[PDB]
Amino acid sequence: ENSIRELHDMFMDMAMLVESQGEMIDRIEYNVEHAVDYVERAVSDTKKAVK
Amino acid sequence: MAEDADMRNELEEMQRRADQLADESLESTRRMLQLVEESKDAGIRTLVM
Repeated sequence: ENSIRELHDMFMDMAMLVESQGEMIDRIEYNVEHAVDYVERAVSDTKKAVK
Repeated sequence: MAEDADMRNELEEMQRRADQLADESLESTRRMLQLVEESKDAGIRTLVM
């Protein structure tokens, strides 16, 4: 049981760590399409600035 | 005869009980029922996330 407790420590570490990383994935979710919401929207007027 | 004998006899206790604590081994195997489920329960749903 102690050996499984050792891996259990490493695993509660693992799962709560990747959990915590999921918030950086939330900031991706911001910076994945709000980045597009600036960029693609800007090139909608620079490509049409030739007009 | 005209004989009545009504008698009694005594016991020899079995071994394997040096100290009662031995049943704590069951408290261990409780714990490795306790410390096993959350591993997979967070493992597969950690794969989900």
